[PDB]
Amino acid sequence: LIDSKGYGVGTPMGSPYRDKITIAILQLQEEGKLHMMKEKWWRGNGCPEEESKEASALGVQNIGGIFIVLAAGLVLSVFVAVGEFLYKSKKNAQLEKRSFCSAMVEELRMSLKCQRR
Amino acid sequence: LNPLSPDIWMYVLLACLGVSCVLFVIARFSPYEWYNPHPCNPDSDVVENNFTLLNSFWFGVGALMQQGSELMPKALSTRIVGGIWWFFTLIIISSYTANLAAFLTVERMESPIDSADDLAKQTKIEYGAVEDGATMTFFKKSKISTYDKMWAFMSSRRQSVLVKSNEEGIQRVLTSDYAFLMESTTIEFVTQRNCNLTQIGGLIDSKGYGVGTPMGSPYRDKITIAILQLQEEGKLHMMKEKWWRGNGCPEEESKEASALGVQNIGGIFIVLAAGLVLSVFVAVGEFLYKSKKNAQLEKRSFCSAMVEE
Amino acid sequence: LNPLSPDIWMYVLLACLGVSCVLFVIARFSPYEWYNPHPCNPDSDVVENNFTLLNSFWFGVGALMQQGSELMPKALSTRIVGGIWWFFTLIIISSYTANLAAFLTVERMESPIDSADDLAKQTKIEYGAVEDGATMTFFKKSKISTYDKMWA
Amino acid sequence: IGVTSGIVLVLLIISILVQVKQPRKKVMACKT
Ligand SMILES: CCCCCCCC/C=C\CCCCCCCC(=O)O[C@@H](COC(=O)CCCCCCCCCCCCCCC)COP(=O)([O-])OCC[N+](C)(C)C
Ligand SMILES: CCCCCCCC/C=C\CCCCCCCC(=O)O[C@@H](COC(=O)CCCCCCCCCCCCCCC)COP(=O)([O-])OCC[N+](C)(C)C
Ligand SMILES: CCCCCCCC/C=C\CCCCCCCC(=O)O[C@@H](COC(=O)CCCCCCCCCCCCCCC)COP(=O)([O-])OCC[N+](C)(C)C
Ligand SMILES: CCCCCCCC/C=C\CCCCCCCC(=O)O[C@@H](COC(=O)CCCCCCCCCCCCCCC)COP(=O)([O-])OCC[N+](C)(C)C
Ligand SMILES: CCCCCCCC/C=C\CCCCCCCC(=O)O[C@@H](COC(=O)CCCCCCCCCCCCCCC)COP(=O)([O-])OCC[N+](C)(C)C
Ligand SMILES: CCCCCCCC/C=C\CCCCCCCC(=O)O[C@@H](COC(=O)CCCCCCCCCCCCCCC)COP(=O)([O-])OCC[N+](C)(C)C
Ligand SMILES: CCCCCCCC/C=C\CCCCCCCC(=O)O[C@@H](COC(=O)CCCCCCCCCCCCCCC)COP(=O)([O-])OCC[N+](C)(C)C
Ligand SMILES: *[C@@H]1O[C@H](CO)[C@@H](O[C@@H]2O[C@H](CO)[C@@H](O[C@@H]3O[C@H](CO)[C@@H](O)[C@H](O[C@@H]4O[C@H](CO)[C@@H](O)[C@H](O)[C@@H]4O)[C@@H]3O)[C@H](O)[C@H]2NC(C)=O)[C@H](O)[C@H]1NC(C)=O
Ligand SMILES: O=S1(=O)NCN(C2CC2)c2ccc(F)cc21
Ligand SMILES: O=S1(=O)NCN(C2CC2)c2ccc(F)cc21
Ligand SMILES: C=C(C)[C@H]1CN[C@H](C(=O)O)[C@H]1CC(=O)O
Ligand SMILES: C=C(C)[C@H]1CN[C@H](C(=O)O)[C@H]1CC(=O)O
Ligand SMILES: *[C@@H]1O[C@H](CO)[C@@H](O)[C@H](O)[C@H]1NC(C)=O
Repeated sequence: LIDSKGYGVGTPMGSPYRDKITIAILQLQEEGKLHMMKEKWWRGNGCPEEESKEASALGVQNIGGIFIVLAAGLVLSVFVAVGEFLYKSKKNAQLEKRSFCSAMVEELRMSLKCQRR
Repeated sequence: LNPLSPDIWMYVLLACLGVSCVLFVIARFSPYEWYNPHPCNPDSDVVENNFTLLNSFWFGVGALMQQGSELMPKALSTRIVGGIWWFFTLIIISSYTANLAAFLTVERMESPIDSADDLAKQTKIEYGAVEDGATMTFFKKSKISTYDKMWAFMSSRRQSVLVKSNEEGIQRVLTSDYAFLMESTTIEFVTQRNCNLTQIGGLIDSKGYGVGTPMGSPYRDKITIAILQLQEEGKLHMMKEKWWRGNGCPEEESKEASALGVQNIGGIFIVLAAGLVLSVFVAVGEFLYKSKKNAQLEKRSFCSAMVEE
Repeated sequence: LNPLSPDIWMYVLLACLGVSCVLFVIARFSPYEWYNPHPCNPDSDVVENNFTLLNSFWFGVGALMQQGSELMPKALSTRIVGGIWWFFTLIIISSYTANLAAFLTVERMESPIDSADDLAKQTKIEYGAVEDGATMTFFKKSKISTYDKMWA
Repeated sequence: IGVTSGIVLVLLIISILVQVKQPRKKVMACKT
């Protein structure tokens, strides 16, 4: 605040009401009605709080998009495990005189999960 | 555990469970990971795969923590999974250890009260005002809910909490556990000279001083003029800055050296010891699953345990 | 050697002696760590264990100092020991190297008062001039706020 | 420090007595 001022019910110069408004303001202030009326009008939308100088840990807003490039690297990799599956079955044709059940019996061997064979 | 938010510590921990299940599926699916063991006997259809569900999860945890593991991936397919999990855990740690500099120097405790609401509900902290003042008389003639409970406390204890002056209030804040209710232009003077004290909460009401004159004096319309003149000239602020400043108390706008201790890092010796008590429950748990499968090959699973001990 | 307190440097050094003895007991106790050597001759009851008391202590020191070692653990049991010692030494070093920034400087020993303003508000530092000089007489006949408190 | 260095000393004596009394390669599976 640059200075300190205040409002006030203005009365003419020498009115008998300024000693009755003064009483009726000091009565409303100790009853808490001058604060009750100010909270009724000056609140409105309580526009959201600032989260000043404190910690500011890292969230999805800051780092965030590495879970994109993590998930974009795994969708790339499942395109390659298929791409290795097709280059292997193409070179399985040169010993088997292409069958296309070669790609079946190969993906049978995927379901031979036994740490071996 | 602070420099990453508690949704990031869940997204990292779901990524280790995520990638290791993705790495295990691709390793069993890819035909180049199925290498042929026994190079001494290179003629048998016994091609094996080293990626278990164990070893896939301990390539995910082993590369999360910079030490690395066995089973480097051997494909164009499983090395894009492993190669992108190395770039993930590079940045997560480089974001962690570059933010942890700010969270080892720190904050302190916050007071048990923060307003007159929190101070009304507690019996643990006694509190009073000056007897025959305008602060006591405020709570005496009030009828709002919070500020009448604060007078229900004082009227029962008028020989104990209601001090006789502002100086007996400040000393009982110091020497005891006490929450003295003083007017806000005295708190601004005391809490700059003393650095032990603070102002809890905002202003309860709004009041003001004033040169008192007798009932109907001709001076109150001349003092009023001579106050409003001093206020626009800036002398009522110039006098207040001459007295209420004093020692302009800081403490902690400096934040010096502060080596780490058990107070700062401290609780990793908890999660170290909580990980070893977990592990001795598992070495027993492997002992019981082995002896249960020893009951199949042989007889008397209990004495099959006793021989190997 | 300052950014960790001298009880933490003792708790770290007891943890290396702690975990490596825990890792050596579990590795000899677990039946999956006892792998079979000689894969060229896969028929003999000569199953071995690579975790000695040497190699258990040099998985504890080798993972404490970020370089890693031989003998990655091979179990569900010895990899929870090794996996929690990797998370321990991750944080201890990340707490060390994020605090060591403050202890290679400090801010090289400045003065408590830096003007006549800071020296006016303190009673801790006494101060005076030469009696019957032109410095005393300056503060005697002054009326500016700071330089009158210094005459008070 | 006074208590836990005794606990580590317990783990150190056991780890020696396992190391001395055991042929780590020979036949001996599942022991201690
Ligand atoms: C292996 C491959 C893995 C790939 C996975 C990750 C791939 C990326 C996954 C997700 C990315 C999500 C993109 C955000 C949305 C699109 C906008 C955009 O494209 O940005 C801009 C291009 O920016 C550039 O100019 C840089 C080019 C892209 C990076 C090069 C790829 C790295 C390949 C690695 C080589 C590997 C070999 C290295 C050695 C191993 C264009 O848009 P803009 O208008 O200029 O900016 C406004 C943006 N806004 C609209 C959002 C506000
Ligand atoms: C950041 C993004 C990635 C960038 C990286 C790019 C870098 C260039 C990447 C690869 C370059 C390849 C160089 C070949 C190696 C030379 C040796 C040789 O001649 O024999 C090889 C050819 O025998 C095969 O069967 C081919 C399989 C090779 C691995 C997969 C590549 C082809 C995938 C096809 C489909 C792709 C799908 C594409 C979809 C669009 C065999 O070698 P091996 O298989 O290793 O096994 C034997 C091991 N040994 C040799 C030690 C004994
Ligand atoms: C998922 C499908 C992947 C498949 C395999 C997964 C298996 C499991 C493996 C890993 C599991 C993944 C981690 C688990 C938790 C998810 C992370 C999270 O919570 O939020 C992340 C969501 O980001 C994503 O998860 C993907 C969203 C789609 C990507 C958008 C661009 C498309 C590029 C792909 C196509 C290119 C193809 C390749 C191009 C060469 C953060 O993003 P955000 O919150 O939305 O942003 C913040 C916005 N905010 C500020 C408003 C808050
Ligand atoms: C990537 C692998 C999986 C990761 C799992 C992640 C688990 C965490 C998930 C969520 C954490 C939140 C819930 C924990 C319980 C809450 C209690 C609490 O506040 O902390 C308490 C316990 O804290 C711990 O001990 C940590 C939990 C176990 C970690 C060690 C075993 C798992 C690591 C190996 C994983 C192998 C197992 C996996 C399968 C074989 C500590 O506080 P206190 O003891 O109550 O009081 C101390 C007194 N004092 C304060 C005065 C000083
Ligand atoms: C905190 C959790 C535990 C709490 C319990 C507390 C008390 C503990 C009580 C008992 C402990 C449990 C049982 C005792 C262990 C015996 C099992 C066993 O035999 O292992 C075997 C199989 O094991 C597997 O196949 C599964 C392992 C893959 C997942 C790894 C755990 C991480 C999952 C994350 C969890 C979710 C994370 C969510 C985080 C919020 C390992 O041996 P093998 O593979 O057969 O040998 C290789 C075969 N070979 C020789 C041919 C080469
Ligand atoms: C085979 C036996 C294996 C175990 C031992 C193997 C040897 C290990 C090798 C070395 C020993 C370990 C580290 C070195 C010494 C300890 C250092 C220390 O400071 O104490 C720490 C722990 O100790 C405590 O203070 C007790 C805390 C109670 C909970 C601890 C969890 C353990 C139970 C597991 C629960 C089951 C979980 C199951 C899964 C969920 C913490 O101290 P503090 O109290 O936080 O400090 C006070 C803070 N203050 C000053 C600010 C007030
Ligand atoms: C500066 C800090 C250094 C710390 C290092 C401490 C850890 C490492 C310490 C010692 C490592 C243990 C040695 C075992 C070696 C195996 C050899 C064997 O098979 O039989 C040997 C029996 O010799 C022993 O087994 C001695 C073991 C008893 C004492 C071990 C702990 C002493 C504590 C010390 C202080 C504790 C406090 C630690 C913290 C200060 C005899 O055989 P060999 O003649 O030796 O020939 C070997 C070759 N060959 C078998 C193939 C033929
Ligand atoms: C950190 O904060 C602590 C609590 O927040 C605080 O502890 C308080 O210390 C005072 C002493 O200064 C304790 O007072 C005692 O309680 C009775 C109550 O009747 C006192 O009468 C008594 O003697 C007083 O002591 C004064 C100073 O020694 C002295 O002027 C008089 O002799 C007077 O009679 C006791 O000393 C109080 O209960 C404590 N509060 C607690 C334990 O909650 C610490 O002082 C504070 N430390 C610092 C460095 O700031
Ligand atoms: O204009 S006033 O009557 N007199 C000046 N002041 C105080 C000197 C700050 C104040 C302070 C608050 C007011 F509401 C009114 C006045
Ligand atoms: O007691 S007063 O003279 N009149 C009432 N008020 C409260 C703002 C209502 C105020 C506010 C600030 C004052 F400085 C004085 C008074
Ligand atoms: C110290 C005393 C009695 C005075 C100080 N000013 C207040 C007043 O202006 O009446 C009183 C304190 C109070 O009631 O909190
Ligand atoms: C040595 C004395 C008393 C003299 C020297 N010149 C100043 C003068 O001529 O006033 C004084 C120093 C001072 O005021 O600190
Ligand atoms: C309170 O702060 C002062 C500094 O103004 C300090 O000297 C004192 O030790 C602190 N504590 C107590 C109990 O007075």
